[PDB]
Amino acid sequence: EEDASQLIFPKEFETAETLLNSEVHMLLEHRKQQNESAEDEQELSEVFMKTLNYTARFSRFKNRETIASVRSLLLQKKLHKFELACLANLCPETAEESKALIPSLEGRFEDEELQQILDDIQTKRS
Amino acid sequence: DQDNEIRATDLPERFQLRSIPVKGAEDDELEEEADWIYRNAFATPTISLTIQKIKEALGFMRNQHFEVPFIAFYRKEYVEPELHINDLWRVWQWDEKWTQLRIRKENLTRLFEKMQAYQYEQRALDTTDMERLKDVQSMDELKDVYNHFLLYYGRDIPGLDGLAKKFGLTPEQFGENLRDSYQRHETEQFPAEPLELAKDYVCSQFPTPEAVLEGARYMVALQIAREPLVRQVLRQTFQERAKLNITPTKKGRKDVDEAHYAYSFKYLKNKPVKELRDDQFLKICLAEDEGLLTTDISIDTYFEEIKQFYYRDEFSHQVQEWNRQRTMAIERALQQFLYVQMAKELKNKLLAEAKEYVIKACSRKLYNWLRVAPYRGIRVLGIAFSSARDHPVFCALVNGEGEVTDFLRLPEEREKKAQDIETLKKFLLNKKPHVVTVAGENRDAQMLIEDVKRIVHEIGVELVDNELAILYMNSKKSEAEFRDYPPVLRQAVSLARRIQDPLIEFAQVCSSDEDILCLKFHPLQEHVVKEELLNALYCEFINRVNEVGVDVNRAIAHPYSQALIQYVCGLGPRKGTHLLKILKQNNTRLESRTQLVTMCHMGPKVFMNCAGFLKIDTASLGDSTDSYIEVLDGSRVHPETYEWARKMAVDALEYDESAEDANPAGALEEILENPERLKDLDLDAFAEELERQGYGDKHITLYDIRAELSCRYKDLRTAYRSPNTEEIFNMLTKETPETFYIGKLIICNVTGIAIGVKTRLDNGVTGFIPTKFLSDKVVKRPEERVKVGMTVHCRIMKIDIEKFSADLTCRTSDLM
Amino acid sequence: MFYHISLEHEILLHPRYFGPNLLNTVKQKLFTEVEGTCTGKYGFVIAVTTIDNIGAGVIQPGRGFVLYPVKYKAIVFRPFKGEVVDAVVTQVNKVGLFTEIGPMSCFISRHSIPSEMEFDPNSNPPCYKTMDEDIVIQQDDEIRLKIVGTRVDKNDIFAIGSLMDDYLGLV
Repeated sequence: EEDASQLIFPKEFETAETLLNSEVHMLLEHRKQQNESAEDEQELSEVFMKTLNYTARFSRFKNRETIASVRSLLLQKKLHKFELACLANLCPETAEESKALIPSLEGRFEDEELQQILDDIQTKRS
Repeated sequence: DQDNEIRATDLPERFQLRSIPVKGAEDDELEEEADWIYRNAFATPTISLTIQKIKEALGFMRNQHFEVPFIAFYRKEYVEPELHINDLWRVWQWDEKWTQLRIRKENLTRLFEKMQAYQYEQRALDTTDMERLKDVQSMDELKDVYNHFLLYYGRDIPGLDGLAKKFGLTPEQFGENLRDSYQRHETEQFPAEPLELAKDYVCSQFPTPEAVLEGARYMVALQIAREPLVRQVLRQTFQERAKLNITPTKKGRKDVDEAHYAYSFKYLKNKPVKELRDDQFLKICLAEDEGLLTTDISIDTYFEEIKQFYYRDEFSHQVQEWNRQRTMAIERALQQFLYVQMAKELKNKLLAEAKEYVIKACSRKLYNWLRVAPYRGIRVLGIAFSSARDHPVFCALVNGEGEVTDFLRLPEEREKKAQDIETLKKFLLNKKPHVVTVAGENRDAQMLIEDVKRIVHEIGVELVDNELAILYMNSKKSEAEFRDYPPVLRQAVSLARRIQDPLIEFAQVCSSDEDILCLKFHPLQEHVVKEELLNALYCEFINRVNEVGVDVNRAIAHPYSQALIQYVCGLGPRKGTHLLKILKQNNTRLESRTQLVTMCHMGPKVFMNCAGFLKIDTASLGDSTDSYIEVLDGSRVHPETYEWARKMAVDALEYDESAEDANPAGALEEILENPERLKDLDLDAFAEELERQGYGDKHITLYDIRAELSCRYKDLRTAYRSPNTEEIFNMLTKETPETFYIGKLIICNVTGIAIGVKTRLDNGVTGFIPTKFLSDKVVKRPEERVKVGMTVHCRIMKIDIEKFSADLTCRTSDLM
Repeated sequence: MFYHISLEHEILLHPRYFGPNLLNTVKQKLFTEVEGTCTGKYGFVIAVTTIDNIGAGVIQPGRGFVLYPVKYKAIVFRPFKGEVVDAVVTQVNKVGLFTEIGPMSCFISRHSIPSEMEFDPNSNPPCYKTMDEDIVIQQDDEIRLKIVGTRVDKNDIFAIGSLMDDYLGLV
C-alpha cells in the first residue's frame, strides 16, 4: 500500500522532516569536519563515505543560504511536504517533465504556475 | 542447441566461439585491417617491457578459415620470418578489436547521417562526419568524436553560445594551435569589454553579469575539452610527459615496511610513466585499491605553454580582460575536464599494459612447462609423500603407455628404514622401472632421491617437481580414475605421467579454467582478467599440441589421452568429443588419416585445419588392421601435399619417368626404409620447378616433408634435463629468488650448536648464524647470547642454495 | 529518502564506567551503537546529529548495570515505492543494470528496459546504446529511476528500479 506517488505515509513518517540532498550534504560534511578532528576518536564508516559521495554528485547548490531560500519559495504554496525534496533535487526543465515523473503534480496546479516555480529552481541552480 | 550446429558446421570450433563472428574480407578492408593492426599491436607502449605478412595472415584467417596453428605450421612462407605462432595469435586477437572499432564507426556514421538529415529538416556537420568518423584509428578517439557529438547534438533525439562564439578562436582553431604548438589561428578582437557583452546575456539564470561570464567560460571550457583535436594533442602530451606521484594513506604508512610489496614505491615524486617497469603499475594500482596508498598522474607547466596561443598581445586594457577570461577558461577546461580524463585514460592504459605483461609471464611459464620433453615408452616409478611425520610414502609404477601397473606402500627407526629400503630394492628388481621420480616437497626429497640412488646402483633417478600432482590429487578426476587409492598414490601416478610427457598430463589435469588457474604462473595471476589469461594459456596449449601432433590411435585405446585433441587446430571441445564419439561408436581405430572425412562427417575446412596435427602409429598396427594402410598417414605431412611427397620420393630414387614400373607409393615405401637418399635431392631446384608449373612457392614445406620422412613426428621439445641446483632450491623450498630477499627478516627456530648456531627455517632451509656474530669457536658456547630451542627472527646476509644454508644476523643494528 | 527524526534508545552501562567521565561515557557509548544501521520500521539511519537528552539512570536491581533512556536526533534514509530518485550506474550487464542509491543499491533488468537501449558487449565498455548510437547510457552516469519495489534483507535495504517512464536518463 505504501506508495509515495499517491502520498500515503506511515504515522511515524508523516510528521517526519524532509531533507534535500544538497541539504544533507552540508550536515554530513560538518560531521566529517567534526570527526576528522578531535583525535583519539573512531574513524568514519564506509556507509558515511558512500553517502558523502552520493549527495556530492547531486549538489545542485553549495551555498548555505541557497537552501532556505528554495524551501521558503516552496512552502509559501500549498504543496505537500513530500513534494518538497523530490521537486528540489531533480530540478526538471519543463513542467511537463515534472508532471509526468510525479503523478501527484498532474491536476494539482496550473501548468504555467508550476513552470514559473521550475524556472525559479533552475535560476537558483549553481 | 548451439553445440549441435557447432559440431555440424564447416568452420573451426574456436571460430564460432568468438563473440565477433569471423566475416570475410574484401582485400581493401583487409589492407586497412593490416595497417591498423601493425600500427597498434607493434607500437612502443608507455612502460618499458611486414604489413603484407599481416595482410596474408588476416586473409587466411578470415577467408580461408585457417586457424593460427595451420597458418604457423603450413603457411610459413607467407608469414615467416617476420610472423610466428604468437605473432599470429596476437594478430587474430587484434582482429576482434578492429571489428569492434569498425562496427562502432559504422554505428556512429549512421548516427551522424541521421543527425545531418534532422538538421537539414530544420552548428552542423560538413566534414566532421567524414573527417572524424572516417579518420578514427582508435577506440579512444572514437569516444572523442562521439562525446563531442553528444555535447552539441545530444540534446535532440528525434544563449551562452553568443559569448562562446564572441570568445575568439573557435575550439577547432584552438585544437589546431595546440597541435601546431604555435598560434596558427589569430584571436578575434571585439569593440568592447567582456562585461558589456555580458549585459546582453544576463537575464534570468545568470544575473550579476559576472555570472554570465562564468557561464560563457564554462561553455568554452566544455567546447575545448570536447574538441577531438585538443583531445589528441593533450593525450599525446600525457603519453610523453607524465609523472607519477604517490603517497601512503594513513592506513598505508604503518603496514608497508620493507616486506609489503609497495615498499619500493611507498613514496614517489615525479616518477615518469616511461620508467614504469613490467608489472610495477599493476602493483601500484592494487595497493591503491587496498586503500593504503594514493596516487595521481600529471605533467608537473603545460598550462603556461598553452595559454600563450589563446591570447593577444596589445595592451589596450580592453583585451587584457578578454585575455584573462580566455586564460582562465583554458585553465578551468584543463584543470577539471582534460587533466582528469587524460589521467584516467593513462592509468587505464598503464594498468592494462601491466596486466598484459603479467599474462605474458604466465604464458611463458606455461610454455616452459609444456616445452619440457618426455624422458629417454618407458616404465616410470613415481614416489610421492608429505610431511612424513607419521605418514607413509607411495610409489606408483606407471606403464610406458601411461597406465599404472601396480603400487607399493613404503611406511628403532633405523631397522624400519632398512626394511623399507630392502622392499623398495625388491620391487625395483622385480619390475625394473626405467626412471624413478621423487616428488618435490621439502628437504626429504633429497634424502629420498639419495636413498633411491644407493638402491639403484646395486637406470636413473631424478627429482621431479610436485605442483601439478597436487592439483591432480585434489581434483575430483583423481577420485574418478582411482576410487581405491589414497591421495598420495595419485601424486605418484601424476608425477610418473608428467615425467613420461608433461603435455599429456598438463592437458589432462588442467581440464577446466578453474583447474588451470589453480597453478601458480605468476604472483599477480589472480589480478589479471580471467578471460585474457585463460586465452593465453589455452593458446600455449594449442601451440604445443599442434607442434607435437596428437596420436589418434592412442587417445582411443588409452582414454587418459583424450584431452589432447581439444587443442588440435580446427578440432575443439565439441568437435574433439564428437570425433572421439564417432571413433568409439564405429569401433574402428585409424589405420589411415585421410579416413577422417571418409568415415566421419568433418567438413573440408576442418580437415584442412586439423589433420596435419594428428599422428597415426603405423609401426604399432598388426593382425586384421594390415588390410588398409596409407603409409604417409604416419607423419606431419598433410593430404593436400601427398602428391609432392610422391614426386619427391620418385625423384630422390632417380626412377625413370618413362618406366611404367615407377610406382610412387613404392618409391615412398623405399624412402621411409632408407631416408638418407632424400639428402641427395636438391629441394631448391625442385621447388623452383613446382613454382614454374604454377603450384606456388613451396620451398619451406618441402624441407619439412623431408625432415618428417627422415623421422616420423621428430620431437623438437628440449629433452627432460635434470633441474639445475637453482631449480631444486626454488622447487623444494617453494619460494623464488625474489622471495629470498637478501636482508629479509625471517622467523627461524634454533636447533643446536653442531661451533655455530643451527637455526631451522620454516621454509625447510637450515640457518647458520656465523661464528663472527657468535664470537665463540673455541670459547664458551653462545648460550649466553640466546637459549637453545626457542625461535628468533633475524635478517639474511648470505645464501648457500647448493647446500640450503643462509647467513643470519643477531645484532639489531643489522635488523635496523 | 533522507529525513530528520528524533529517535530514542536505552543503553545499559557497567558500574566501572561511573566517575567524573560518567555522562561523557554515556554519550560516547550511545555514539557507537545506532550509526549506519537499518530497520524495517524507520529504515536506514545514516548518522546521529545531536543528542536531545539523557534520561535518569535507573539502577537495575540485582545487577550493577544502569540503563539510560537517551533520545537523539538523527538523519534517516527510508525509500518508498514510487519515489523518483537519482543514482549512479555501477555495472552494465545483459542480465540487468546495477545502480547505487546512496547506502542502498538497486537493479534493472532488460525487461524493465524498453528495446531502445540495446546491449553492447562487443565494445570494451558494456553500455546500452540505441540503433543509431546517439543516446549512450554506460557505467558511471547519473541516471534517474523509480523505485517500484522495496525489500529489507536482515537490516539491509534493497529496492528495485525501472526505466518504463519517460525522461528517465541523462538530464
